[PDB]
Amino acid sequence: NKFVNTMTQKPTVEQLIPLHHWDYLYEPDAKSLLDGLLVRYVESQVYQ
Amino acid sequence: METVVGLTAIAVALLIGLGALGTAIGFGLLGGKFLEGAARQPEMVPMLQVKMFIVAGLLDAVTMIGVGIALFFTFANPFVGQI
Repeated sequence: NKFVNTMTQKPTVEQLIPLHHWDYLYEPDAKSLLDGLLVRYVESQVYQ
Repeated sequence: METVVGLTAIAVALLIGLGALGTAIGFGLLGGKFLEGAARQPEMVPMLQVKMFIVAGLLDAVTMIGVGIALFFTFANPFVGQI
């Protein structure tokens, strides 16, 4: 349920898994970083 | 003075040869780092190319002194006058 207002709870379904001038200085390999961040992203959305 | 002449050809070959060897390796190292930065940040290329020319002046400085001395020894040999 999503909080539309204090008098209205809305039932919802949200998709989880299927989702320019500079570059980052990656210390570990970029795959390890992207693989680790995507797990934190989905867990955070489920918690919210 | 038959020993001095011809032996100065070895001196000019070492002056130009060691200079060419160092300058060709030096620009391989400097140039490799320029392309490495350019391929990751194409926005910085106008600035980095100017930084490359500042280093190029210092990199070749002593090589150009060696080349000048080698040409001098080839056309106006100073050792022959010393008998």
